[PDB]
Amino acid sequence: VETFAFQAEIAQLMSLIINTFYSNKEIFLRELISNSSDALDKIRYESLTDPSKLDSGKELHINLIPNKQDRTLTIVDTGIGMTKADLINNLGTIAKSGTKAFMEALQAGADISMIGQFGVGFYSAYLVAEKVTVITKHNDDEQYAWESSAGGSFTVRTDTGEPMGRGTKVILHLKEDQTEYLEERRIKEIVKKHSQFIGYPITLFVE
Ligand SMILES: Oc1cc(O)c(-c2ccnn2-c2ccccc2Cl)cc1CCc1ccccn1
Repeated sequence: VETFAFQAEIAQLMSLIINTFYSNKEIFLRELISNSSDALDKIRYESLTDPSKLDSGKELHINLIPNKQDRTLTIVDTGIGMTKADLINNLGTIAKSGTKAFMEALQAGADISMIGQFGVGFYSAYLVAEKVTVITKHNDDEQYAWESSAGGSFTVRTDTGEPMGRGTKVILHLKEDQTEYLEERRIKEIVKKHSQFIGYPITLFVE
């Protein structure tokens, strides 16, 4: 297991998301589904010129998996996935500029719901989760697990769990008072409200 420090700006963003009083928490789901849709667009585009890029799985979809026993909500996609360099370097490099622009917009009067317009929508997961585990597999790299409970650090390890083929799985270890996001009617409501026109099948699993 390797432990990394978040850049000061991203740690500041995470503390802002965790500490700010903001009731409209449900937008986290739209942000994660939007990320999945973008990663699926990327592999679809690449497969147009190289069909072998789909040897790791032809199906392009998103699954929403609630688990009341584990108190987790998992967002699974079969998108392009992320390499180790994405998890350690590339996400952070992109997030620094996005965070700065988002911070400036917030001071000017914008609200947390607009986070996605700054390319840092993933961190809205901390509105509802105490810990987030991200399992990912890119065609050019091994399967990895990124994890953070915030507090200024994240970990990266090789994942020896069930191999996924290709894509990204975001596991939200929900806060005790945010279990409404495990309810079927609540998730259906949020998907219909914010993610009605996503160009990939969204399957909401039942418990
Ligand atoms: O929820 C996700 C789902 C995904 O499929 C992917 C993904 C795979 C390949 N590209 N891509 C992508 C899609 C849209 C926007 C950015 C990206 Cl990198 C990424 C994230 C969030 C990743 C994340 C983890 C920790 C800290 C910050 N960010």
